[PDB]
Amino acid sequence: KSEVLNTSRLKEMVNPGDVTARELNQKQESFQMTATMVAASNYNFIIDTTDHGTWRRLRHYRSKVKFCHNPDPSNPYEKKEDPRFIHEYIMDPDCQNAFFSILVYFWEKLQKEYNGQIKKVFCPTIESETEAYRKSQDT
Amino acid sequence: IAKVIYAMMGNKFVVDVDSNGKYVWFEFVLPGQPMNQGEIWKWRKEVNPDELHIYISENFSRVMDRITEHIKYHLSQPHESNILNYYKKLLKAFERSKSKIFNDSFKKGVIRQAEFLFRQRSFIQTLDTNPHLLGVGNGVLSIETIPAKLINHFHEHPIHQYTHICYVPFNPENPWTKLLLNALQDIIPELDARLWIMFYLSTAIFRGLKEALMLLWLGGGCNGKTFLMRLVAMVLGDHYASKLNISLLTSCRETAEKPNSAFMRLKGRGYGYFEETNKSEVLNTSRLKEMVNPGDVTARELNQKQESFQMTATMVAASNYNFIIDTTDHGTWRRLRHYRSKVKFCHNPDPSNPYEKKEDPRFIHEYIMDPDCQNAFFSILVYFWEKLQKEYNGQIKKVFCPTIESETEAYRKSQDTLHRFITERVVESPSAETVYNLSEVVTAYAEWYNTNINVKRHIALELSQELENSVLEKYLQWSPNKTRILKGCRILHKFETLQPGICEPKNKWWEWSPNPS
Amino acid sequence: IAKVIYAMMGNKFVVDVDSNGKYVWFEFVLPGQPMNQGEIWKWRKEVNPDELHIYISENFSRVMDRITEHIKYHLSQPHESNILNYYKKLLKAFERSKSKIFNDSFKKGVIRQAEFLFRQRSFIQTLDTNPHLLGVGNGVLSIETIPAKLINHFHEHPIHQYTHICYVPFNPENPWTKLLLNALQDIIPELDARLWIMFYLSTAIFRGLKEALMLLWLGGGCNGKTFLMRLVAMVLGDHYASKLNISLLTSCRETAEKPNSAFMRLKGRGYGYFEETNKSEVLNTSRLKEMVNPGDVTARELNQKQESFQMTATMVAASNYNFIIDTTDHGTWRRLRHYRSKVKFCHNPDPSNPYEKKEDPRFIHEYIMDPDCQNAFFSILVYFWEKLQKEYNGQIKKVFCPTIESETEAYRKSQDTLHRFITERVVESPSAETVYNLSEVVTAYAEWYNTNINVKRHIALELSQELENSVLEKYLQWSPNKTRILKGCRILHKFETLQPGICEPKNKWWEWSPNPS
Amino acid sequence: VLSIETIPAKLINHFHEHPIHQYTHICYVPFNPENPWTKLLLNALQDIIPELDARLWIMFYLSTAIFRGLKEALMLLWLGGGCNGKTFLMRLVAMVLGDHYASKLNISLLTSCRETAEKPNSAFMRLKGRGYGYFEETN
DNA sequence: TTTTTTTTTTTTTTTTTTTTTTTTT
DNA sequence: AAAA
Ligand SMILES: Nc1ncnc2c1ncn2[C@@H]1O[C@H](COP(=O)(O)OP(=O)(O)OP(O)(O)=S)[C@@H](O)[C@H]1O
Ligand SMILES: Nc1ncnc2c1ncn2[C@@H]1O[C@H](COP(=O)(O)OP(=O)(O)OP(O)(O)=S)[C@@H](O)[C@H]1O
Ligand SMILES: Nc1ncnc2c1ncn2[C@@H]1O[C@H](COP(=O)(O)OP(=O)(O)OP(O)(O)=S)[C@@H](O)[C@H]1O
Ligand SMILES: [Mg+2]
Ligand SMILES: [Mg+2]
Ligand SMILES: [Mg+2]
Repeated sequence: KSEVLNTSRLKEMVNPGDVTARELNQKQESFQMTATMVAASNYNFIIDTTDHGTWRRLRHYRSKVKFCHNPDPSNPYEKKEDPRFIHEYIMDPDCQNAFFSILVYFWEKLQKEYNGQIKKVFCPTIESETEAYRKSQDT
Repeated sequence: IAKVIYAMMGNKFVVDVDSNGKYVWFEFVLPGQPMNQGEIWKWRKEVNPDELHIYISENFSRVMDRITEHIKYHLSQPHESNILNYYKKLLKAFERSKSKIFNDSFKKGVIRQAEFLFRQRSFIQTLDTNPHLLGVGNGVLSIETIPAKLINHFHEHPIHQYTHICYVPFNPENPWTKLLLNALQDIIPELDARLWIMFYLSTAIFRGLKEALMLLWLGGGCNGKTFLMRLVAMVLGDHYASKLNISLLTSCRETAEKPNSAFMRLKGRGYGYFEETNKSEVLNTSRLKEMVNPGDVTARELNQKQESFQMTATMVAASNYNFIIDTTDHGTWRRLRHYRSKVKFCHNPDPSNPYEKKEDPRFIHEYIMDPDCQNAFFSILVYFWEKLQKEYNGQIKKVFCPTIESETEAYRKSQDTLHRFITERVVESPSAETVYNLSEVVTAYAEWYNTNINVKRHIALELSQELENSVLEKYLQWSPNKTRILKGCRILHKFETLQPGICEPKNKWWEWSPNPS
Repeated sequence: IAKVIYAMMGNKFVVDVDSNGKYVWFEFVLPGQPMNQGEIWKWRKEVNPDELHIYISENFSRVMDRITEHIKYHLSQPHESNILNYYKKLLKAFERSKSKIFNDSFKKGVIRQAEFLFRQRSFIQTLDTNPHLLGVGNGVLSIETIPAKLINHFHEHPIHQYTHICYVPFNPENPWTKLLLNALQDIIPELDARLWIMFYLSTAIFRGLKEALMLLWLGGGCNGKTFLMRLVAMVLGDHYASKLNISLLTSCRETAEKPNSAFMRLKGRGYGYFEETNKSEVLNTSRLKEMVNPGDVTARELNQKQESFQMTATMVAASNYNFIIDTTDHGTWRRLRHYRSKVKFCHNPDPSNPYEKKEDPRFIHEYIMDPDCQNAFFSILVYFWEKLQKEYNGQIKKVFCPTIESETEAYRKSQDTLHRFITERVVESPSAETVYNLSEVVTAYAEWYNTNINVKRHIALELSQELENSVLEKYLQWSPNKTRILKGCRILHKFETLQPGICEPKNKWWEWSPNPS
Repeated sequence: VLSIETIPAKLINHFHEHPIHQYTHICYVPFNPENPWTKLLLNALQDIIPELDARLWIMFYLSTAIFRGLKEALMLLWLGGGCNGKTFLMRLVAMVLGDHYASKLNISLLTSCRETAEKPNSAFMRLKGRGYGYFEETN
C-alpha cells in the first residue's frame, strides 16, 4: 500500500557523494554509489517535508494506460494484455540483444546531444508531474 | 600414470569445482556394482574416488605385467652389448617402480594430479537443468516427448537428483490403481472439479516455467485434503517436494533477507504444500506476489550472502478455515483459485448423509508404506500430465470447468469488508447527508470492522480513494474548500429501522471423456 | 597387506561414510574381549580401530613367520645357481620389510588403504531402523513374533543403540514383580482404567508408527504420577526415551526460531513425558495437532541443517492443573484422552479415607538404582505387549474401558467457554429482542470471559460461524440489509432478576479375565 | 581421600583403586573439640543461633552438604535482618567444601520469575556433582 | 530479540620424503 | 668407483 518516508536514508543515496555502513559481518570499507534509482508503485508515496533541495532532486510521473482483457473502442487509453509478453519473451536472448542495442543507441544519442547532462533535456510532462506532486503531498 | 588412467577409464568420472572452491568427484553408476537403491544410470556425488583407488591398484597391474613380459621377451632375442646393460638397467628400474603404484602417498599424489585431467568445465551448473528429465528408481524418465520414454540404458544426460519410486506405464487394470482411482473419485464428488484439480496436480511433475496460478481451497474438517497433499509429497520425493510453512504466506514476518531456511526451500523443488490452519488466516502481499509470479528471485543463504534461485514449484494451500484477504486489485485476484469440499466422513454414516462416507482408519496410517501405491500414483500423475499436454498444450488456464472459477468468484464477492459496510450502513439509507470529508465515515468504518473483523493500524489515504472504488461516490461533489464531501448517506447505529431512502461418468472418468468432458 | 587383513577378519569391521563426509569405523563385539556394560552381540561406534592396530602388529606376526620358514625350507633343498643369489636376495628383502609393520606411519597408511576394502555402502542409514529389535543388556531382543525371542548369539542385525536393562522371562512369582504389581494396582483403583493405561504404556516399547493418541490425566496433587513416569523412562533407556519440556507444546504460536534443539528430540526416542505444570495453562497450538499426528515433520538444529524425521513416540502429560482447551476440532479431540486420579497418599491414613494410603519415603528415593527393579518392571511391560498383540492385534483404539472416554467426554463437556455462556445469559431467557449483528454478540461474549476466563485477541471467526455451530441458530434471520440480525432474545448481561421463557479381580488382574474382562 | 562409606569416616593416604579426580584443598583431621579454633568456631556458632533444637536441626541439614548422592527434596530459606551474619555461614561452607563441590548461583534463579525459551543458559548448569548451593539478598 | 552465539574456522602441515656418506662390493 |  502507500508508504510513508522522509529523509530516512533518502538523501544519503540521492546524492552522488559517499556513504558507509555495516558490511555484512565487518565494519565498513566505503560506498561510492553510481547507480540510477527508480521507484515505481501503484500507491502514492507519503512525503512530509518542505526542503527545496529534496524536491530539487526528485521527479514524478503518472502513466495513463491500464490494459484490459475486454478493451472496448470507448477505452482509448488501454489495450489488450499479452499474458506471454511477461511470462516469456525474456527467455529469448535475441530480445535482450535488441534491448541492449536500443539502450546503447539511446545513451550515444544522449552523449551526442546533451553531453551526459540528463537534466539538460526538456520534457513538458517531466517536472510538471513532479511539481504536481509538490502541489500535493502537503498536509 | 594419471594420463594413462584418464585415457583408460576417463569416460566414467567427472571432476568439477564446487561453490566453495573444492574439487568434487562424480561417478557414473552402472548395473552390477555396489550401489544404493534407485541410483542407477545416473551420476552420484563421491567424497573420494574409492573404486578408482582400488582400480589403480588392481586393473593397472595387468598392464604392468604386460610391459614386464614385453621387456623380458625383447631380452630373450639375441642382440649386442645393448642388452648387456641397457635392457638390464631398464628391467631393474621398472621393477623398482612396479611396487610404487601400491604406495598410499603415491596413490594420493596420483589422484590429486589427475584431478586436473578429469576436470570438466561447466558441469555443476548444468545439473538437473533440463525439466523434462526426472530421476526414478529404475533409471531416468524423460517427459520431453509424448509418450514419455523410460531410459534404462547408457546416455549422456546431466541428471543427479532422483526419487526411489520405480515407474511403470499407467495401467488402469491394476488393483491398487483401481482402488486409488475409486477413492479419489469419492473424495471429490464433482467430475469437472476432480479433473481440474488432478490436471493442476499433474503440473508438479514438471520443473520448468509454469503459469502463475495459486490454488487454495476449503474443505471439511475430516475431508482428507492432507491425505492428498502428503501422498503427492511422498510420491514426488524430498528433492522435489517440501513442506513449507503455511504461516509463511499468511505472515511475511521476517524479511526474506533475514536468515530464512525456508527461503532456501523452493529451489529446484517441484512441490510445496500448506498444512491445515488452526484458524482463519489473513494475508495480502506478505511475500504473496513474490511467490505468485514465476520470475527469478534472490536467495538469502541464511546468514551467508545473497544468491538468486529460480522458482518453478507448484504451490497449494489447503485448510478448513477461510483466509482473510484485504485488497481490491484485480491482478491479485486473477492468479488465485478457490474451491470448497462437501465430504465430511463419519464412522456412523446414515443413509441421510450422501455427501460423506465411512472413514478408513488405515487409509492414512498405512497405504503410503506400500511402494506399489506410489508406483500407481506416479503412473496416474504421468498419464494426467500427458493428457493435459495432448489437449490444452500445457495451458492450465485454457481448461474449462464450470464449478471452478464459480466458487472462486463467489469467494471474491465475499471477503470484502468495504462492500459489507456499504450495503449494510449507507446503502438503502441515502435520504440524509452527514459527511466530514468522509473522515467520520472512515473512522466509523475502521471502528466497525475493528470489533467486527479485526483491529489493525490504519491509514487515512487507503479509503481516501477506495471510497471512489465503491458505489458510494454516486453523489459526492465538494465545497468551495473542496473537502470532497459526500452528498448523501445515513450513519446508522444499533437496531434503528428501515427508514425510507456435472455429468456423471458412465463407467470411467479417468478417460476424461471427449473434449467437453 | 590390507587385502590380506580384510580376507582374514574382514567380517568383524564395517566402514561407512557419515553425514559429514568422514569415514567411521564400527566393530562387532564378541564375548571374551573388554567392553562397556551392555554392549555385547551388537555393533559399537569406535573412532580408531584400536584392536585392529594391535591385531596387525601381533596376530599378523605369525603369518610373517610362516613365510620365513617357507623360504628357508626351500633354501634348504639343494638346487642350481638360483639358490646362489635368488633365495638369498628375497630373504634379505623380506626381513627388511619385516620390521616395517611395527612402524607408525606404515600402519596409518594401511588403515587408510583398508577404508576402501571395508567400505560397505548403505549401512549407517539402515542402522537401528527395524522397530521390532531392541538393544538390551544381554543381547538383542526381537518382538517380531509371539513370544518375543532374545538373540544372544551371532547374527546380522544392524543394531547399534541399546538400553542397559538385561531381559529375563516374565515371572509373576518374583518378589519384586509381586511388590510392583501390588503397588501399581493400588495406584490406579479401577481395573478397566488400569488395563487401558498399561496397554497405552505398552506401545512405548514399539519404535514404529503408532496410532495418533495423546494421553493426559488429572487427579490428586500428590498422587505419585512422577514415580511411574520416571520408572518407564529409566527402564526404557535414554536412547529411546527423553525428557521433553512442556514449553514446546505450550509455545504461544511461533513454529520455531531459526535454530531449535529441544524439538530435535524424538529422533529415535520412543517415549516422552510431560510433568506437573505451574498452573492451569492453555495448550492449543500448531504443535497441538502438528506434533501428535504420525505425519513426518521437519526442523533445523543450529549448525545441523533443516532436515525431517518421522515422529515415533508416545506422549503423556500428567499434571494436577486442568489444561485450558479452546477449540471445536473433533479431530483434535480424537487424539486426546483424559483420566482422573483418585489417590492422595497421606502420612496419617485413617480408615475413613479408603481412596489413599501411606507414603513410602524410600519408594521413590530408592527402589530405582536396584537393577532387579528395572528388570522385573521391564518384564511386566514386555509381557503386556505380547498380550495386547494377542487380543487386539496391536490396536489401541479398539480396546474397551468404560471408565475411560467417559471422564474424557465429561472433560469435553467442560473446557467449552462458549457452551457455558450459552445457558448462562441467553438460553432460558429467549423472550425479548436485543440482539444486533453478531459483532455485538462477539463483544458481549468477549467481555464476559475476559474477566471470567481470560483475556484473548477476539478475532471475527469466534462467532461469525459459531452462532450456527451452537443451539442459538434456531432463530437466525437477516434484515433487508442482511446483517444476519438474530430474531432477538433477552441478552440481559449478568443474571439480575429471573429468566423469562469395575469388577474386582479374584486374586490376579494381570491375567486380565476373559475377553469381556 | 576421605571415605564416608562406613562409620566412622576413614582417611586413605596410601595406594588404592577408586576412580576419583575432583577434590578440595582442605586437609582433613579427626574432630578434636580441644583445638582453640574448634572451640572458637563452636562458641560463635552457638551464639549465632540461640535455640538448641534449631541449632541441631540446621547444622544436621547443612551436614548433608558433604554427601554428593541423591538427597530428599528439602528447601531451606530463613529470614533475618541487618548484619545478621547470614553471609558468614554461607561463605564459610562454600570455601570449606571448595569450588569443585560448592558454587554460587544467581539469586534471580530462585525467583523463577524469569523464563527461558530455546536459547543458551549457563547458570542452570554448574550444578553437576555439587552438594551445596547458596544464595544472597535480593532487591 | 536479537545477540552472540554461531559460525567458522582452524590447525594443515607435519612428518617426511628424498637422501645418507660411508660402506662394501 | 659404483651400488646399497
Ligand atoms: N476414499 C476413501 N475411502 C475410505 N476412507 C477414506 C477415503 N478418503 C478418506 N478416508 C478416510 O476419511 C478421513 C479423511 O479425512 P481427514 O483426513 O480427517 O481430513 P483431513 O483433511 O485429512 O484433515 P485431518 O487428516 O483430520 S488433520 C481419514 O480417516 C481417511 O482414512
Ligand atoms: N504404591 C505405593 N506404596 C507406597 N508408597 C507409595 C506408593 N505409590 C506412591 N507412594 C509414595 O507416595 C508418594 C507418591 O505421591 P507424590 O510423590 O507426593 O506425588 P507425585 O506425583 O509423585 O509428585 P512428586 O513428583 O513426587 S513431588 C511418594 O512419597 C511415594 O514414595
Ligand atoms: N559468631 C560471630 N562471632 C563474632 N562476630 C560475629 C558473629 N556473627 C556475626 N558477627 C559479626 O556481625 C557481622 C556479620 O553480619 P553481616 O554479615 O553484616 O550480616 P548478614 O546478615 O550476613 O548480611 P549482610 O552482610 O548484613 S548484607 C560481622 O561483621 C561480624 O563481625
Ligand atoms: Mg488432514
Ligand atoms: Mg510424581
Ligand atoms: Mg552479611
